[PDB]
Amino acid sequence: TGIFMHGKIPTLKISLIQIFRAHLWQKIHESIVMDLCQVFDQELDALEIETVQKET
Amino acid sequence: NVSQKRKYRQYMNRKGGFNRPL
Amino acid sequence: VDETGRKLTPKEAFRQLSHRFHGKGSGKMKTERRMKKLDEEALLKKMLGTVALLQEKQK
Amino acid sequence: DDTNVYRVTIHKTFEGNLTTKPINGAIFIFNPRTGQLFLKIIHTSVWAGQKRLGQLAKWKTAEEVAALIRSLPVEEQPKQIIVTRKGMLDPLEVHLLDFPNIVIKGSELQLPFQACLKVEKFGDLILKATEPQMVLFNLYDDWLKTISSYTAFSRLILILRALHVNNDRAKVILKPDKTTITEPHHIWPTLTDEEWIKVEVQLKDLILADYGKKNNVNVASLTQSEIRDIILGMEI
Amino acid sequence: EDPSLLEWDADDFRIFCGDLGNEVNDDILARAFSRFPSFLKAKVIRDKRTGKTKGYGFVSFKDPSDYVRAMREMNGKYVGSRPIKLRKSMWKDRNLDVVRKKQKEK
RNA sequence: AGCUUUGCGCAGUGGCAGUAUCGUAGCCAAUGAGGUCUAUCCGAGGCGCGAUUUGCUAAUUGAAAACUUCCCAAUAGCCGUGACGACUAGUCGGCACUGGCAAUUUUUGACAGUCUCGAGACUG
RNA sequence: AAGGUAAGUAU
Repeated sequence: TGIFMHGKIPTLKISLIQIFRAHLWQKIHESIVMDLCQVFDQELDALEIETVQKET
Repeated sequence: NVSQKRKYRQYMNRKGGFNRPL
Repeated sequence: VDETGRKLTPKEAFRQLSHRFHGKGSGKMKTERRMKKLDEEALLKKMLGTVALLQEKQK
Repeated sequence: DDTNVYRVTIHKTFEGNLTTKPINGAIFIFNPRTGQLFLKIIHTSVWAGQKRLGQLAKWKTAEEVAALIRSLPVEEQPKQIIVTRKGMLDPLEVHLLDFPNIVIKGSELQLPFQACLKVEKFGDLILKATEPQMVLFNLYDDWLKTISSYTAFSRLILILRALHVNNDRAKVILKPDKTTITEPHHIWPTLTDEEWIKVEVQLKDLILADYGKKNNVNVASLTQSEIRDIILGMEI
Repeated sequence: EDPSLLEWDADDFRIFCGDLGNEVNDDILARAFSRFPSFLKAKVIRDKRTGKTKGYGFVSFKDPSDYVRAMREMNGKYVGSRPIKLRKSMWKDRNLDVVRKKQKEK
């Protein structure tokens, strides 16, 4: 994940890894990028969008 | 006003390429 | 938008997200349970006391 | 109706102690939207045990209330359990926790369940509800006779509300043709469409006479919109 | 779609073994688990290419008494790393599925 | 022959089944278990220990609630125009399309609804 | 100085 912690705190560490279990950071990043792509594609007329893609 | 289905990348358990497919 | 086009709940949306992410969905039993739940919801939306009243009409 | 399940017939004696023995376990449940009614008939002793407080009876009624929903299908189970008994609603809501899909909403409008006690046919059914097994309570034939199912309850409630205010006057107010139209498929008789409303007008006038005599507003001053709410018990 | 399962249908007392390590489960492990003299079955579901078992296997015995004995004999104790779990095999064939679908009316 | 008393096991219903109950390979018995009753005494075990069958199925959480193939690249007529041959500048038969094919006689729909005893009537 | 090694899985 992308949470920076200063000093090992076992309670906070375990709570964070419970909250962010199963690649939750990658999942939310993919969700936001897909939502942005869909929004851009929907309004592609006024934006003169020829291609709206994502890199590998 | 309609929304076509939304596709997604299968990064997990994908041995085809190191980088996620686009 | 799902296959039927109905507005999915956020839990279902995240389920679809994760199924696409891992490259595989739920198991056979889970799919049977899901389709049974969908059929039950469809039947409920389309709507037994008439039969009971007709039976009670006879002494 | 929570009081119906806990209702106990009381004897009368000049010197002997009154025998407030339980009558039956039926809660006089009704469901106008479902086109029928529920008769959770239980034994009188089972309904109210020896030295059983009202709270104890309410706790036992909550278990039976959830049992009726448990037996019924989830779709057939009431989506909203509108019970005017706010005090008994919370144990029912606590009982409703066993069914998260179903919901419980407070009922500002109060159904006049005293009509069943007032009506001899349902009053005999109250004695006939002494069997511990659940019974089937068919909907009123007046509701079936009425074209509009939405107004079918209103026609039934208008007669029922007048019966609660005055049972003897309600029978006189109710048309004998509508009264003597009982069918084997219904506990209560049918209604002659518009003719019943004319008979129900006298039943409405009976409430209006009560409103005219008791309340400062005259009988005619009692608005039909307020009377309909009073018939459904919308006021607290 | 499983002709081998039909050949394995001879032994009625079939048990489902679960929580199997990919390398832990093996034919030798099944043989060590074959306490009863009746013929066993070491078949376990595995990947088509890599052969990595999913952790589910089925052991078939012709002796229901041996089935009952092994139900509590080898519950939680297994030679390899991953401890073994035993479940009553609810396996069904397509004919049973069709019969259940037909009888689901009542 | 009918009927009745009673118990066991089995069959059915009902009932209780965390002051509810068995198990004991332990331990003290109707010659007597064990009393604070009744100690010329009642008469049943006393009180430890070990604990509260099997099968059906739903529902919830989770990405996944475990029953013996994925994915990839693709797939399994007409009007005119230019040559060719035939019949008297015209016509016919076959070849490909360098343009078109939603404006009354054919292909981009004058169609739909309701009612009566295969037939008819009304409306938009 | 430190009191801040995730484990797991075969290479």
